Amino acid sequence: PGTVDKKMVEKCWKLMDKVVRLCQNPKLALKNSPPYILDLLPDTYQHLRTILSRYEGKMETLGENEYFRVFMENLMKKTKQTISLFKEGKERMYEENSQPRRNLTKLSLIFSHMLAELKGIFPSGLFQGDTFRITKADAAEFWRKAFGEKTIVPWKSFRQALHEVHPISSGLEAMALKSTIDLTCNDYISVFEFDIFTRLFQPWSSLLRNWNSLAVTHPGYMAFLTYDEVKARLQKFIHKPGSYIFRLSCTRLGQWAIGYVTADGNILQTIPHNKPLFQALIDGFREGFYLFPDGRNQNPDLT
Amino acid sequence: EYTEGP
Ligand code: NA
Repeated sequence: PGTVDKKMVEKCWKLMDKVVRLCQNPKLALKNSPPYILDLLPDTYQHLRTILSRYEGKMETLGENEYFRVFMENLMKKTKQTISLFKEGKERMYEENSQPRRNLTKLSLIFSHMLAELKGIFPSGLFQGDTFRITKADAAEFWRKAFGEKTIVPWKSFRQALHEVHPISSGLEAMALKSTIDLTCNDYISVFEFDIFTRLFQPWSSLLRNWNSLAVTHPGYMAFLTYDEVKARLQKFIHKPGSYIFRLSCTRLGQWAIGYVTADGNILQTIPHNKPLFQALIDGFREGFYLFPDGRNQNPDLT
Repeated sequence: EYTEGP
């Protein structure tokens, strides 16, 4: 992970520009719904402008900062990978269900996760990663004891530390845990990604049992899916009320979004409040709304 | 748009 000089940031901006131009293509018919890459990249630029302006006379400080060096490398990588996607996919980028178009939607989500992370570590343009407040007290002491005040750790280090408190049963389960928590897809775990993961899969005391029941063995769960993709996916079940899927909210990171088909032909999405996801799924089953995960006749039991 | 839980 290299040192960041102003000249590098101007180089990401030129590429981010290149992506915007590609994504302004009328053939894509991109909707405005979150995550919206034509807003996310201008807003990332603007927040990078803000960080830079708070470190006039202190660039040597900013460029040595580890989180920021990793962030900018991943931003170069992701931007370049988006430009390559357009090059290699060509007219398949405009075919609604094509794999290349799906890859663009997942990148759109990753760009959204990167911005939220960048704003959580640099609110107001100054680094505050070493004072980041983890949300679950439980989870908070785990990170302090293992990593002190570090903002970002390599996946391997995170994995080994977690294993000592919450044993991971296998290599394959470890790589599925990775795919879940590593929202920015950069093989590091930030304290912000750790806060998100432990909010979603609380209580910490049964962390990995929760994540196994809700994501690993649950056909309802949908990794890296957007609001629109959830609506389109449930469309094939419009005539099967009680069909439902659930995922991470893009705009409210740390909270769950449940999509379901109603008896009167609506596809609605809801974010549960003052109620863990477990309980909302159990009650939804009892009350008739959440019956058929991904349209399947059989529903996990969560008692 | 997110709506209230059922
Ligand atoms: Na990450």
